[PDB]
Amino acid sequence: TIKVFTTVDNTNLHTQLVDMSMTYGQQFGPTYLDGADVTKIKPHVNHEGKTFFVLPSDDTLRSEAFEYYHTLDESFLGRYMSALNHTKKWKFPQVGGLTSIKWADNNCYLSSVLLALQQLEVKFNAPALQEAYYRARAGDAANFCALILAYSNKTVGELGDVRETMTHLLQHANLESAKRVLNVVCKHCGQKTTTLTGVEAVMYMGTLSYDNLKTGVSIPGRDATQYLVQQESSFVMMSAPPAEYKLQQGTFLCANEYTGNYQCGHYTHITAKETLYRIDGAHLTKMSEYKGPVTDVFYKETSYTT
Repeated sequence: TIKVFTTVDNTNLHTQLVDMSMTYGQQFGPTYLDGADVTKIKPHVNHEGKTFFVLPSDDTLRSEAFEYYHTLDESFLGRYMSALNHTKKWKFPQVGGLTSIKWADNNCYLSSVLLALQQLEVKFNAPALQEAYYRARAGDAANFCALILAYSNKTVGELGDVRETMTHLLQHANLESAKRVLNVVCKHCGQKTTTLTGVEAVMYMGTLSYDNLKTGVSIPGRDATQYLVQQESSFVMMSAPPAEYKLQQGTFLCANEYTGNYQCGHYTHITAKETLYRIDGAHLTKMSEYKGPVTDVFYKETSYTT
């Protein structure tokens, strides 16, 4: 018999003295060693002292997994481990001063997600994401990418949408202080006011222009427009179907270009430092001008009132 450690939250290590006659599955249920499914393998002698990931089998483990991941999906833990076995073989090079992801398994949309996050003043509620994000910013992003796939209920190799991915992640970001309030104008609504809090206070679908939200957008049974009267957030994400759109330095924080069609496309990240950057995985292109099909644009924000 050997002494190992089981854990669900990478934080609390539960000492376990394991019988060498039963498999790991017999003793804790499905078990993992650095991503490897060790459920149906007898414990080797050199496995002593190592730590293994297990699913919550009791209520203390269920408490630790909930406080660490802020989820109750038990398939979450399973899917997280399954994704990790792939993402720890991805490459995370520094591109444009930021951590990118080398092309693999249709990861382009995930790369655009990771690049924009590194430039937004945002931090997560769930300790799992916040701790994995701190390592992602340092180039060790395998755990963070696997968590994103797990939180989004996506698998390695699946084509993705950047906006949908951000909406799932920002559910665990501290947007408690984010508030957006709009004045809707119809000819018989009086002065009607719409207030958004949370993920919907910093996200919008319809146009890539933050100025158009301040200028006035239309809303879908009769004619009605809507303009922003107050914004309180560290950033705003403007989204729209892929439209040809020019990006000017100093007028935006970052953006995603989407080439291709509705069925199959290619995401590409765009930023600006001394000049405009085009970050496509491990690839980088510098440019004085950009004009192309953009789906999401990020803007720096602090306080805005009309």
